[PDB]
Amino acid sequence: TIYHAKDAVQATKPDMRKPRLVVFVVGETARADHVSFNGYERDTFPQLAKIDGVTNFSNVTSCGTSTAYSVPCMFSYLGADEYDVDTAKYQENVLDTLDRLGVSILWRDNNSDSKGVMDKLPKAQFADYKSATNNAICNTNPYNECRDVGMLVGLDDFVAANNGKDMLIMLHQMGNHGPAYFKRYDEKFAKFTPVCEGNELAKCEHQSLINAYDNALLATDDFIAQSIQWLQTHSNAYDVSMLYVSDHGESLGENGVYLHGMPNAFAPKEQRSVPAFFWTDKQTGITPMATDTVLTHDAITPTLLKLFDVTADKVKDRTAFIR
Ligand SMILES: [Au+]
Repeated sequence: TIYHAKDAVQATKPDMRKPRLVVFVVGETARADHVSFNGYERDTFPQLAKIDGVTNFSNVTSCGTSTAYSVPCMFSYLGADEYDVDTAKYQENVLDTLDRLGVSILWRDNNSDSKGVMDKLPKAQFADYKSATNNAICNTNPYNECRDVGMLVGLDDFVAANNGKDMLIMLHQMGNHGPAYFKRYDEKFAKFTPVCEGNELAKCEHQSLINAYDNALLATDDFIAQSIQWLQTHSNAYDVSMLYVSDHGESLGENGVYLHGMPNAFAPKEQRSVPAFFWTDKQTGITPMATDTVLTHDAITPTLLKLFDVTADKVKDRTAFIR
């Protein structure tokens, strides 16, 4: 294990002040420019629009163009310039630090796995919500595809079992995964029709392909808002905040390019400009950076430390999503 944060101290503790409860949604395939807040032609986020104290960040570049590449980078101390995917698995990452500091770290996954981020942590601190042995909300579509809202079912137990600790809950959603965008949302979220239902994106009508993708954003909107909504039911006991960042974006036909994963060298901006949202309770004292701050995945690790009153030298100079 290669540490970078052995100096990390937590300056105030949950026995001498309100314990902190944060949800970090790790998003999937979402594009900054199909967010309404960023100027999109469609209301892709009606519910987030209704919630007080949410910051939309109009300028976020992802560490890379794939799940296996950006998710480790998202939790790394090295930053996108010194980051190396291939040894990432055995660096100390920010969840290692907070867990060492006694913050209770949970990872629920309706996507794949943590792409190595949870590896040094006890198996039990990770749960597979793609399967119905965990996800109560799989039966809501003709595909039986388990849903991200399911990852909220039961979080109250756990908060029960961790009563009086600091908690960082990572929800790794299926989000906007392709090719089969149409499969990602329940019929309630089918605002835009007709829709691509083919596996050969390209042979589809661009508009129909745009349409499935935006329906899949509406569901993500419903998940994120339900995520804040669950936090709110704990605001008088815990300092609650919610961080959402996508791992990468998506090419939807631009220059005959689709899906993602193109090497950062020659990658279209579509695969790298990602949305980021931050919500907090007014009682917490947290303050967001300006909406328009030019930010990258490198802001996540310092945000996570600041959320828990934890300083660490390798990122004391790093711009976070919050002051
Ligand atoms: Au991804």
